[PDB]
Amino acid sequence: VEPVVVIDGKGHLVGRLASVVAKQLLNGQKIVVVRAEELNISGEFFRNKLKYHDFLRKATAFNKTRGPFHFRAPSRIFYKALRGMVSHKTARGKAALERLKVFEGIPPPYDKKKRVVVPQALRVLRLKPGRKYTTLGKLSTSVGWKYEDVVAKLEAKRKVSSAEYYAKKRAFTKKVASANATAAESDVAKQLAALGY
Amino acid sequence: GHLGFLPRKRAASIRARVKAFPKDDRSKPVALTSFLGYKAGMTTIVRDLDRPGSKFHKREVVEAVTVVDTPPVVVVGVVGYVETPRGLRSLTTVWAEHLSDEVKRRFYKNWYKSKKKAFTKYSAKYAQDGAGIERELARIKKYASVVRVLVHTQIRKTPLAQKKAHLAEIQLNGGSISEKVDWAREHFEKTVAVDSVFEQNEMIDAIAVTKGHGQRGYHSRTSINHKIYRVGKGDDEANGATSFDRTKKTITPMGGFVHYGEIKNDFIMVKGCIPGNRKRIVTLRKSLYTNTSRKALEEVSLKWIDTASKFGKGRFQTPAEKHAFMGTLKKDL
Amino acid sequence: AKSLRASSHLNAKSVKRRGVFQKAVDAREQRISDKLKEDLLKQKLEDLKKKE
Amino acid sequence: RQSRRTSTKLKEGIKKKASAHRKKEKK
RNA sequence: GGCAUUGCCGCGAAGCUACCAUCCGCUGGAUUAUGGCUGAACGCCUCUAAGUCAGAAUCCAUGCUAGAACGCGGUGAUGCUCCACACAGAUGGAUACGAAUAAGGCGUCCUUGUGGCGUCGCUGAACCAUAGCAGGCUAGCAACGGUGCACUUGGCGGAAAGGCCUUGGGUGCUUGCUGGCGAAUUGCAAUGCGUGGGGAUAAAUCAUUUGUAUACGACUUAGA
RNA sequence: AGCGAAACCACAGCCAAGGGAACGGGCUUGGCAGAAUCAGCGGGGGCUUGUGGCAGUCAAGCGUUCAUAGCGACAUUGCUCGGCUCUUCCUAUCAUACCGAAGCAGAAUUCGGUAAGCGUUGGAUUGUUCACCCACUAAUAGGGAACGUGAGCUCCCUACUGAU
RNA sequence: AGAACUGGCGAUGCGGGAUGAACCGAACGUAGAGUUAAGGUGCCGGAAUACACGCUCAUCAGACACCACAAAAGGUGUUAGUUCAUCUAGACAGCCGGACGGUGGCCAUGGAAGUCGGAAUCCGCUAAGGAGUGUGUAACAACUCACCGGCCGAAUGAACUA
Repeated sequence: VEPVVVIDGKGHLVGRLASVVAKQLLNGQKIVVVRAEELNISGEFFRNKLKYHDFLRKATAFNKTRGPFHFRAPSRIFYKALRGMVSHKTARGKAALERLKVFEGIPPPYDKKKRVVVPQALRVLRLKPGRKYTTLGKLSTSVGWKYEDVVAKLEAKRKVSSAEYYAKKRAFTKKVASANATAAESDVAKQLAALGY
Repeated sequence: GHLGFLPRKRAASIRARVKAFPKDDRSKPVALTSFLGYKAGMTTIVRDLDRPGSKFHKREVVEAVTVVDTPPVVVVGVVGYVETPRGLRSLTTVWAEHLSDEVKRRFYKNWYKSKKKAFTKYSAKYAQDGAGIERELARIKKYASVVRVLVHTQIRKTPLAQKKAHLAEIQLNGGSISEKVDWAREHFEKTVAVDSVFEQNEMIDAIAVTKGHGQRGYHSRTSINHKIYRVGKGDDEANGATSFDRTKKTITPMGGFVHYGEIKNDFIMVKGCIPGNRKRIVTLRKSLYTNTSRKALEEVSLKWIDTASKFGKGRFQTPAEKHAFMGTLKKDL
Repeated sequence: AKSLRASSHLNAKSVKRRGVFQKAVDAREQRISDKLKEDLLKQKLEDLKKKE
Repeated sequence: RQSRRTSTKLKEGIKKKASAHRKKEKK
C-alpha cells in the first residue's frame, strides 16, 4: 500500500476516525494524523464541553498531581480517545501508540506530502445533514489550549505558500494534458485504446 | 497555609527568573523591560504626603524603604525566539566578541585551573566584515517574535567579593523586530544606565530569592507594584541631600550598609521591602501594564534621608555630626 | 464588596489607562536615546584616542 | 452525577422484586 | 578576677524571632439566572427552533508557584592522535491546493464578476514508473529529448526549517528503433561501526576557602 | 571508628470503580508507572426528603354486564457521657455577588432565581447537659467523611512534606 | 412467615454473562478435522463501520436486566393513530366593518350606565349581538371577544391513544 498514511482530521469524528486509526496500528500501520484541531465530533458544543470537564474534575485525591492528567491540546485530546482502544500497557500496545503521531496544524515534513481521509468517518457523510456538531478548535481552547491562533496564523501561511505551489502545477499539467492531447490520435495511441489506456 | 505556593521547595538558583514580560507597544521606539541589581539594607524615609482626599494629606509621613545597588549593565548578546504551536523556541542567540572576565567566569565552575579558552573560536567567527555573524542576525531579523537581550552584572564595581557575573535575559518592548535588532547591534559591549530604564515616582515589581533559614524558606518570590522613590547616580555627590535638607551626604550610613559596602555607584530606592536579603540579586521588571490609580499617579517630594548608622544605634548622620557635638577628644589632640 | 476579578474595578481602571504615565515613559525613553547613546559616543572618543 | 452500572446485588435484587410482583398479582 | 552545675543587678549590638511592628495583594475572554434583537413553527404573536447583543464574587485564561528527575531548544570549549584487537518487520513510487458538500473542481471568453459558455465526478480498478546474468558484453539508426552520478551557479524552506528546486559542464545509461552474443548441470518445489591501553588538551569532581545556603547531602563563593 | 543481637517472617505491598454473602490483598475495567537513597509527621492499617389519619359533595376512567360487586386522582366539608481543635467535600444559601416579583416613594423588609468563589463569634449551666437568653459582627446556614482526630480528650507496609 | 413438591449447588470442571454461590449454554480419556450452543461481530476482542424499514437530541441521552421501584401526572418536544366537528352554501389564521333597541333592567347608594356587588338573566329587531369576556372611569366614554358579515382561497380544529 504505502508505508506512511498521513491522514487528516479536518472533518472527521474524533471517535470513528480513531477506532480505525487504531486497528491500523494494531495491524502494523504507520499512520500520522494532522490538523487535529479541525477534528470534529457529534453534538452541540456546550456538550463536548461537558462530557469533558466532568472528565476534568476526575483527577486524584490525596495527590492531585499523580492522577488523570487532563491534556488540553487537541492532538492529545484525540490521542487519548485512541490510546483507549488498544490494550495500551502491553508490548503489543505500546508497540502501537509507538506507531502513531498526531500533530495540530500540519508541519513538515508532512506539509509537502499527500495526505488523505477516511470515508467511513467524515462529518459530511455520517451526520444526518444539518445536525449539531462540535469542532475541537473551540472545544480545546474553551478549556486551556493556548495557541489556537499560532496554529491558525502560522497556518494561513502554509495554505498560501502552497496553493501558490498548486498553480505552478496546475499550469504544468495543462501543458501535458495538451501535449498528450495533440500527440494523441496518432496510431500507437489508437492501438492502446483498443486494449484500453 | 497558602495552597498556591506549592511546592514549597528550593529555588533553582541564587538568581530567580522573570516569569512574565511586559506586553508590547508597537508605536514606541525600542525599550528595555527590566533591570538587575543587589539588595542593600533598609533605610528610614520621611516626606510630605501630597495624596489628595487623605487623612494624611500634606502631613509628614515616615516609612521604611530599601536601597538596591544597581550598577550600569552590559549587553553581551541578542536572542530571537520564534512563536511555535508549542510556545517559544529560541532559534538563535548571537553575541558580541569582546567579553569581560566576569562574563566568561560565568562559563566555568572552576575559573582558576581553566585555560580561559571560552569565547575564542567564536571570536574568530567575528573576524571579518561579518558574513557568519551578520547571517545569524538576519536569521532573527526574518522570523522570531520576541527579541531578548543577553546582559551581565558589572560586579567589579560592586562591593561584593562574588566576582562572578550574573546572566539574565531581558526582552525588548520596542516595536518592530527590525528596530529591535538594530538597537542591539549598536548596543553590543555598551554599558547601559539605570536611569534609562526607570524614573522616580514609578510603580515596579521586583523578583528575588527569599531569606533561607534551616524545608523552610529559599523560594523565588515576586512582589508587585512598588514605588521607586529615588534614582541616584554615583558620579553626583550628595545623594542623601534632598531639595529640602541640602546638606552634603551619601545615602550610605556611617561606615557602609549592614553587611554591605559603600554605595560607590548608581542605586534605586524602592518603597517598603524587597524579598530576600542583602547581597542577593534582584531583577526589577516594569509592572506588566499601566495601573492608573492615585496610588500610582502621585509624584513624591522627599524631605530627608536617614543616613544614621543602623549597626548599633545612630544619634548622628555625618562624621561632621560627631565632632560638632563631642567637640574634640584624646586621640585627636 | 467587590473582588479584583469583578466587573466594577475592571471598567474603572480601563478608562484612566491613557493618562500621564504613558507619556512619562516617553519622556524617559528619550534619556535612553540620549545618555546611553552618549555612551556610544564617549567610547568613540577613546577609539579616536587609539586611532591617533 | 449518577452511574449506569447495575451492581449485582441490585441486578439480582430486581429479579427478587419482580418475583414478588408475580405472587402479588395471583392473589 | 582564678572560680561560681550559665552567681546576681544595670544596659547592650549581633542573632533566635513576633499583629507585638512595616510594605505588597491583577485584567481579558466565555457563561448561568435574567433583560433583549431579528424571527419561525402556527398567513397574529412569541428572547429560539436556525440566528444574534448584553450580562453573576461563576468558568477559563492573564498574572503567581514548581518545572516532566525518560519533555524540548539555543549557545560557549577540543573529542584528536598512536598501538592491539573486535563486525514490532525495506523489497516499484508517502502519487503536496484550499474551502464547500442544499455544492464543487477543470477548461475558455472577458462585460473582471456570488459573471457567462463548455466539461468532469457515480472510487486509487487511477496516475507515474514498469522488457535486459537480481538485469551482462558489443554494432548501428533516429533524436537533441528522458534519466543516473559526483561537481558548480543562483534561489527557496524556522512549525519539528535539516529539504526542495534551478544554472553550467563532465561522465554513464537509454527498451525510441534495429541488432549481434551469453544464460543450461542450481538437474521437478525448499526467501537466495565498538573495545584497552598509552600521548597531546578541553573541563568537571574531590581536597581547600567563603556563607546569601545547610539535619546530612545539595547550594553559593575564592584560589596557578 | 570497633563490637553486635532478638522478636518476627506463605508471598508481595500505588490509587478508582465493580467484584451478590457485615471478604477484599492477588481477579475485571480504568488511571497510571523509570533505576538508586536519606530526613520529617506521629498520618492510616437504588434505601430516603413536604403537606396527618378517619367519614363525605366529589368524579376522568376501570370494574364478568358497568357508576351502584365497588374502587377512584388533585381538591373541598366535618374534630384538632457530650463537645473542644484541624483537614476535605456536598448545596438543600445565613452573609457577600447579580437579577425577578411586591402600595417596593426613599431607607429598610419579605418571597423567589443563578451561584459553594469567599466567609460563618463570645459568656452564666454537667444529680444522669438530652432546656435557653443579651454582647458583637456583613452574616454568626445545614450536613457528610461511621467505631472521623477514644492508642490529642472529661524496629509489619505505604501515602504525604521535602532532599540528593 | 409457615407447609408440601420438583430441581440447582453439594462430591463438578468447560463456553458465555466486563467481573460473581444461585443466570445462559453445556456434565470432562488423549489428539486432528468439521459443525454448532449460549453469547456476540466500531476498537480494546475472534467475527458484516452488513443490508432493510422506521423511531429518538437528552444542560452529564441510550445501550437499566419477570418493562419492577421512584409513576399519578406535567411539557407551545416529536412521530403515528382513534373518536367527534367545520369544509369552494368559501372553513382555520388574519388586518376591516357592524357588535343594536325597551335599557343608563331591578334592589344595594354620595357614586353603579355590562364590567365594586345581590337575585332574575327578559323582550324586540335582525346577518348577528351575552340585562354581558376583559382593559379602563368617581360614574360615563373609548377599546374588547362571542356572534355575524366582507376582503382572501383548503383543508382545519377539539378531546384523547400509543
